[PDB]
Amino acid sequence: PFAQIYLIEGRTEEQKRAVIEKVTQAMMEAVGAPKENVRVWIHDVPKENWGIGGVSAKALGR
Amino acid sequence: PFAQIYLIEGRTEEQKRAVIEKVTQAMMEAVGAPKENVRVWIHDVPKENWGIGGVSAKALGR
Amino acid sequence: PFAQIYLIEGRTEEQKRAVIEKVTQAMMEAVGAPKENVRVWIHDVPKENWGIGGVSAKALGR
Amino acid sequence: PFAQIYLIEGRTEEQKRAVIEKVTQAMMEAVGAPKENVRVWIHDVPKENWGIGGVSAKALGR
Amino acid sequence: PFAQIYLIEGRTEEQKRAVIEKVTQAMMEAVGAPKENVRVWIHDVPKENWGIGGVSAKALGR
Amino acid sequence: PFAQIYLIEGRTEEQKRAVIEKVTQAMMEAVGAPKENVRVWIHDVPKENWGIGGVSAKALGR
Repeated sequence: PFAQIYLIEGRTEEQKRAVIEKVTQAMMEAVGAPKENVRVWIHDVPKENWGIGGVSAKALGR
Repeated sequence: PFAQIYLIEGRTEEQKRAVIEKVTQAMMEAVGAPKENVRVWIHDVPKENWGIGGVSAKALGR
Repeated sequence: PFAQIYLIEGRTEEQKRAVIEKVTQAMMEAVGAPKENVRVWIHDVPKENWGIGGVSAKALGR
Repeated sequence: PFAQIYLIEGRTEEQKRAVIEKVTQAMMEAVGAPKENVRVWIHDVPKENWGIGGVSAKALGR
Repeated sequence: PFAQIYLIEGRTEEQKRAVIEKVTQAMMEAVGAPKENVRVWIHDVPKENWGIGGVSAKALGR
Repeated sequence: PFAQIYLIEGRTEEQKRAVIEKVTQAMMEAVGAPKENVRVWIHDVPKENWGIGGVSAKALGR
């Protein structure tokens, strides 16, 4: 299985590292996938590019 | 509902803000979603990364 | 530009048609795309497949 | 944050429920997001639609 | 590398099989990926769900 | 048809040009689409953002 994660830009390499590790373990537990068959990848979305209720994350002071 | 929007790179912050605002309004009008539940995010695609009938926008730009 | 829209399953043909029409109008207004260059497509997500804070819409439906 | 999960079709309701809760917990842990800010959705991909080394999952006898 | 393909619903298992084979070979040629590291997967989009210029594929008689 | 391509970041312009032309040709062959109906776009994924068996591509020394 594959997991595509979308995050607002600015998380650290460490947090990214924990996303990949924890979501890999989650996918292993939930569906029994061999660890080495699990791909997780992350899109960093700029704050001008992410909207919640019609207002950008940049406007919302995220 | 969620909308993921793909644009060739280079739109300004205000152009992207108008995408967030107007696509959120479109979704509220079309499906009656509460404004605050609507998420829009935008991917900026480099010119060298976007193909139209086998030729990248960068090559069609020249 | 392209828009990929995610909706919980069960919208009608006309609801989906209004998403196509209104998001295409939104994109033309926001980025000045020619109407004929705009592509919208919609994914219907099963209730059992859509999670909001760790609980599926199917479980929150009951 | 958002997580978009791709699985070969055929996972049961319970398996998806485990994907939703475990991935959501993973993301809370990894980036310090509140429960209500994590969205997880799953795409079930038909066996004839999923390719691994140029062969379908159906083809590989799954 | 990964390739996600979007097709209007109705292509045959054979055409799907050729998509997976040919796009796998394309990704091998273009980027030198070991054949067995190449995943290709296909989304069949219903004709009520795909829009071109604000009009559904179903309306367009596709 | 549309093809969305995910690559670890770092492919040169020429490699992407080969991804665009070869994938487009692949799709023309496989489903009998005219050249001008095939859209191909590429996402460059940072090495720290791409996970394989719970480890980043950076981590795996790429």
